[PDB]
Amino acid sequence: SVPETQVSILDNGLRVASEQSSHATCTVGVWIDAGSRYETEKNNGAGYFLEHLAFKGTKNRPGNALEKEVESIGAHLNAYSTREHTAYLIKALSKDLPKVVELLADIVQNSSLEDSQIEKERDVILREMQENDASMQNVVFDYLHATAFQGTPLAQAVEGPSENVRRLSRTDLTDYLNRHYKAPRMVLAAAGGVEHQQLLDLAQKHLSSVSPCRFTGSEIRHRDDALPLAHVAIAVEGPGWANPDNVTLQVANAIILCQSFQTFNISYSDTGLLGAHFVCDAMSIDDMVFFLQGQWMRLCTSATESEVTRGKNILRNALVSHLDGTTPVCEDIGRSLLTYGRRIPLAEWESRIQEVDAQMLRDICSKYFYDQCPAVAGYGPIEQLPDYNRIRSGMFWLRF
Amino acid sequence: SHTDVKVPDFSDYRRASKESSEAR
Amino acid sequence: LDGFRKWYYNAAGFNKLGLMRDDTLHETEDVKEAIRRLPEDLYNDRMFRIKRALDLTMRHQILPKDQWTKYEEDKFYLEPYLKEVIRERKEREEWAK
Amino acid sequence: LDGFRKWYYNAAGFNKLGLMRDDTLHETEDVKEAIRRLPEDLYNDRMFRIKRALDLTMRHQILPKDQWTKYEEDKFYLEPYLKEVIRERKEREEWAKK
Amino acid sequence: VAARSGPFAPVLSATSRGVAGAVPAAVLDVARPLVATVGLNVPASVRF
Amino acid sequence: DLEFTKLPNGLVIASLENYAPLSRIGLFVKAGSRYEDSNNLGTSHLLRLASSLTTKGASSFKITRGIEAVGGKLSVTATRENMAYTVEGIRSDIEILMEFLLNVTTAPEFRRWEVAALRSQLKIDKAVAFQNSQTRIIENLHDVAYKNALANPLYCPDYRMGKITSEELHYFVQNHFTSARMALVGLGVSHSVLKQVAEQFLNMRGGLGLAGAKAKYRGGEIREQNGDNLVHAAIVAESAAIGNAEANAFSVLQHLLGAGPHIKRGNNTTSLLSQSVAKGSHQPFDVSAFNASYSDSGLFGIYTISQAAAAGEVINAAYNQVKAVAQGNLSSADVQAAKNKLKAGYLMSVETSEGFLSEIGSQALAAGSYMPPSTVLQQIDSVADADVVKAAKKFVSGKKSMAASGNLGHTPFLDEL
Amino acid sequence: LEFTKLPNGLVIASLENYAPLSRIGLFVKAGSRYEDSNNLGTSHLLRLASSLTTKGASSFKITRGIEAVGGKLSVTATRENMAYTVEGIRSDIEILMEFLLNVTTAPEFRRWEVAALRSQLKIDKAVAFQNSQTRIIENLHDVAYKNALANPLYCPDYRMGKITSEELHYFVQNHFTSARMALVGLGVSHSVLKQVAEQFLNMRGGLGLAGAKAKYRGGEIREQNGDNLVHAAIVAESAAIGNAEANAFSVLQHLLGAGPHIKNTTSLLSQSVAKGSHQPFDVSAFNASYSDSGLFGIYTISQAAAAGEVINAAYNQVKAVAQGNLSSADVQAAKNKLKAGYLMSVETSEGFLSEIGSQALAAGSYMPPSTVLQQIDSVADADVVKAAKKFVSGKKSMAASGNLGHTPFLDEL
Repeated sequence: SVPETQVSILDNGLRVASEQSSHATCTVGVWIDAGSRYETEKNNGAGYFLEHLAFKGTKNRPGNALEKEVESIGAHLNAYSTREHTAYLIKALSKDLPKVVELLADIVQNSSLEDSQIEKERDVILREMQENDASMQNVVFDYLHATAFQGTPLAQAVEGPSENVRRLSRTDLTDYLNRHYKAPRMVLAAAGGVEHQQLLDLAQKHLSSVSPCRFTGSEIRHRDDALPLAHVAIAVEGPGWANPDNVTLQVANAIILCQSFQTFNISYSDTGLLGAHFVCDAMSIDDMVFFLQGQWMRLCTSATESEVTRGKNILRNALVSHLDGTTPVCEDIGRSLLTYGRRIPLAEWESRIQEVDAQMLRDICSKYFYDQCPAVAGYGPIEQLPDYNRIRSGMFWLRF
Repeated sequence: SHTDVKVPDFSDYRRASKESSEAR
Repeated sequence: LDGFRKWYYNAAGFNKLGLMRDDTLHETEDVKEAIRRLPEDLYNDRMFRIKRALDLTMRHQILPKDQWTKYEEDKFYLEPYLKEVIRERKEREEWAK
Repeated sequence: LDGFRKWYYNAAGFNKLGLMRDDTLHETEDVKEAIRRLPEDLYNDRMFRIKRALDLTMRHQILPKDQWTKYEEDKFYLEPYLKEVIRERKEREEWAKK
Repeated sequence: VAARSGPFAPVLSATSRGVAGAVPAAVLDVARPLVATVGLNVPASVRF
Repeated sequence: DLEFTKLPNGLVIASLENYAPLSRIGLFVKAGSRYEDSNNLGTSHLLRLASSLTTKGASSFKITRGIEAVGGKLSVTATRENMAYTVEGIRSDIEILMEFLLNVTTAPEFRRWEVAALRSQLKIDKAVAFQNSQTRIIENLHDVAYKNALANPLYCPDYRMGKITSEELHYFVQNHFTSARMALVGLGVSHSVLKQVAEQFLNMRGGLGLAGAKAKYRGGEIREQNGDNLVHAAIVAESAAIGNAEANAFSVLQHLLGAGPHIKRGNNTTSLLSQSVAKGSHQPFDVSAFNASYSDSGLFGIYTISQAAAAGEVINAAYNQVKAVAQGNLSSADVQAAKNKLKAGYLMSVETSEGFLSEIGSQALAAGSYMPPSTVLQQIDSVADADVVKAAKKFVSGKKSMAASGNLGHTPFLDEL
Repeated sequence: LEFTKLPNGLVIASLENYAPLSRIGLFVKAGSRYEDSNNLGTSHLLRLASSLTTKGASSFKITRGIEAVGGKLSVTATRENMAYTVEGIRSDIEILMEFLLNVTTAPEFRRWEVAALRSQLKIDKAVAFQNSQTRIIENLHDVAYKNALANPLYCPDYRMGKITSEELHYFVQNHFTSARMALVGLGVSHSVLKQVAEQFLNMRGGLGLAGAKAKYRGGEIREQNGDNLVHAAIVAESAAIGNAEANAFSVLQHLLGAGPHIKNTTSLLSQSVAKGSHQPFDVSAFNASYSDSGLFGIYTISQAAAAGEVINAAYNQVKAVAQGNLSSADVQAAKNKLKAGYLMSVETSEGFLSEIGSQALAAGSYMPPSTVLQQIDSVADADVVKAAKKFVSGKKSMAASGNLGHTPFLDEL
């Protein structure tokens, strides 16, 4: 039933993947296996600053005339960068499929980094970071990553430290561009009203030129009592992209006192962070933590079939919604070709969901949550946030 | 932002890898 | 049975303190949830009746016979809501079961 | 004289913990009031200085001598604030006496 | 003031007595027609 | 395919069976905030937040645990005209999902302790909604632009919290939740079932419903000095109502002037407004065109975010650009690009499942008919250059309404603007 | 009675009635109209800062010293003027002038003191807005003016917690100068006023920072808050301080009705409302004139339902006065009411001290009560009619509050 994800490989190694559908607008994107994990602390903001510079003009389309083109067909141009992947995607109509692909080709190669722009984008990036500190949950998740992957490139943030941002030059960027933009590490993903043969011919016409971590388990703390609310994230080591019990762990998250309580399973190449982030008033924090740890131990010890069935239904609803809409679908095609090397269909996801029962859920939860050293990141009025012995003791039960 | 500062290395204190965790 | 219930209502003796039957219920969790769901006027009359009964028990007195409450004179105001509290309570219990 | 005072300063050893003289003053209502009157910068800095000292003490360790506050380096930041509080207290006390 | 404001003079004559019903003892988680949208599990969302 | 059946009760049944794995069923009522008056302000907000209350057929516990048991989703979206209650889930559970949704729409109870518990959530939801400046400035703009109907806020006023009763909710439901104002729209379901649920439920009220008052324009300006870093200012005038020909024009006019940067952090190097501001001001800014059209009246104007200091001339620059469009100073390629942007935005709005269900829903309540995406495309094409110019002059002349917020020491007034 | 003006610009006005209790006030042109959008609410904190410790004396001393002799220190503020007044026994007014002149001339504005005072600022604003008239007049000024007189007397909610010591120091250094100050003393010798006017009030002698000219804007701001009664003020631009048209507007409010003499149905307005509406109501004429601009209009309190036509009836009555429909006996009674109100306003000691003070700052001269009487008499019938037409035509500004479902708008009014 689901549109097949027919894919192809060029000589370059750029896998061109597409999933046709009736919708007449499409989301064509380029996914690159290049993030802050591939940076070596001397170019810690190269991907972010290149992501800023990538829409400011190329050699063939100098300056704003380029974005005039993406205004002319009424298309939308977006880009994002994570610790492992970079994406440049365009939402457009179906009939504008060739030029969009050509536009994406310029954005990945033949891009032009203007020195003038470099200073302007440095002030943009610098200022944003100077104000980024405002977003607490981003501060807390960056603190959690730092404390978690200490000593690993994974830990380094995407934006990088202001230091590097100021100290960056075209040549450095050029390097990151010429080093981490290789054709075998690139996926051209298309979702919606696209034909796979036409997209393959367009990728042959243009874009045919494109040329390990540790979980510290320690905690970090940022006390600032003037903030009204406190954000606390607690995580343990995740399995990675290719380990199937992720699915079971997702069901566990679907099973799970603070104003906001969110569970996350962030996955990187054979590693990750599995845990919970909550934002609370100071005088509640410890009780939240206690609450939360109890739920984890209940999932390690006393999982029943009804909550497992509820979590499976929640995961099925979550995925289907995820694979609805051109943007998400393409996004899923790009991440699936970069991480798994293939697009996992929804029927295989449903099979892996329905094979999950309560016994293997509490087995996998005991494997990943029980008696594990967590990474803790707190920001705000976090004096009543318990220290590491109390959290570590709450990571197990004396009654099992 | 806060990104500028980095975590100090506790390797000095740090002792000897889930393989080892079980033993540790 | 009706006359014997009136005789037992006189023998129970909470009508001599001016109380209603539902005033004499022991406040468990379900009873407190039913009391919280009462309208303001019924709650205020219940609190005044309880306070007057406590004052009369303090002075070891009862009301005059014309001011007593009657067997048929029993609104059973709180009864219905409790029904709901119990119903809701059971439903929730069953779901967990 | 001051040479010995500096020697005594060294003797105090709060420099070993980087503690300003004001930091050392045992807390008193008057001190607390003066502390309250302190601007945030001083307050925040004072806090860290104090916290640092305790930690060093916890580990029975001292700062690197160079990090140590010099007799000259030490500043009486809270001194003035305290002076005001005291004078005011004195005034009110006298008013009461009379 | 009262010459003009008259009864409105007090309202136009804010005054404190210097030295020394009454006031009854008077922050949450963080271009087009706005569209309020909420749900059982759906978080509140301003669609604008 | 699309199949619509307006039941005699007035209810309209629209269905599409596309064999989607997750199917979505929504119900659309003409019961927005415009149908209140000064005596029951904020009742629609509590009605929107009261979707998980006890119904005649299912309790609050049963509704919440039954929707979460199958992993389905129940949401309420509300505009000033319309309310829409939407459920979605696996095809094997949408029978009980329709049971829950139709019980919520047709037979509420509105117990007084439940609404007394809900009023604190009403305050929390209003605070979360007004955490950003755009929401407050649009509510202020509608309040200063209209007199009676569309001036009513989407969110409950501060004095009305603690005063909304069960009887007001019951009166609002009994006067606006009638069958002639309702459309039941289902993607991924058979039309037949929609009809069977449309007889078991929705049979409660089949009248035309209490008719609302005609919205009257007032003009004016309401400002809010609150010391924010950025000045927000919306200046609008009366335009065509929704479902109007000039409406499309006005839609072409906002896509000519600028309706959101297409590129990430788009510099809108094309937006006339953005270009006219950026040729004179080097400060950070965000200038766009605002259009909100309802079935009797519409608002069209400009929306500006800027540094307080430059707030004046930036607004003036934006206003001057619209005056140029009112003088015929436009090119046909710009209008063609605006039409392409508008039609691409419409197709990407209907490309998602919930947007498709909302669109069908809106069309149902509005015109009782479904307009194929194709039909629209040719109608937008109907709009022509002169038409755009015309709408502009309407804005350039019609009395304006201005909502401003921030440090307004250099923000101009309407008689100066 | 003297009003000698010191070269520094300070005005020394004195009188020696030998009254047991003597009253000394100091008047500064430092109202809320001299702020801008960056320092809103600074004059409210300055008014409530009367007790702060100054270089002259400690708050404790200042307080305990005023309460030790039983004297009184008060601060009254309009949109133009501030007045700091002390009163007490003649044997203690030397230290009372010490305290008052220290408070006026040499404040310290310590940051912990103003940080403690901001909660009192919030409490004072809540107590002031406990009644509907204050909120509707503040709203009326905010919708009537653009920049100067639109500034509120009370601090806005966002500005609480943001007013600093530097803003208070800047406001004092820019508006508390000798050319904008008059020192007025009833029950004291003129000489002493002068000696205290040299030990103090002479050091700050600039003309200070000139304020902006107030600009009229028109408009209407409404407030739906579910009160039992609808309050509505509809005003227009009128004459300023220093014109005979201000006298005409004062005669016009006393013709239309201003203040209940008897614990005043006769009021044209009151009569025109009461001939059609049997509901409880309160209709009066509002006039507030400042040195560059004035507001004149009608003020109505009524049941929400009748709020419409009552307002219309009141408006129609003013239109009748704009058409010449008035009698000379009514204007004579209005003149008698106005002059009796002026004489009863100046018959008290603190009102007399305020009047002298205001006159000083306004015209630098004292106008004997007698002089005024003949000037009010100067106003003539036609003059009154004229002011009316000004109101009847000038763009209006409307502040409404209550259940406004039947309250009309300006284009309908």
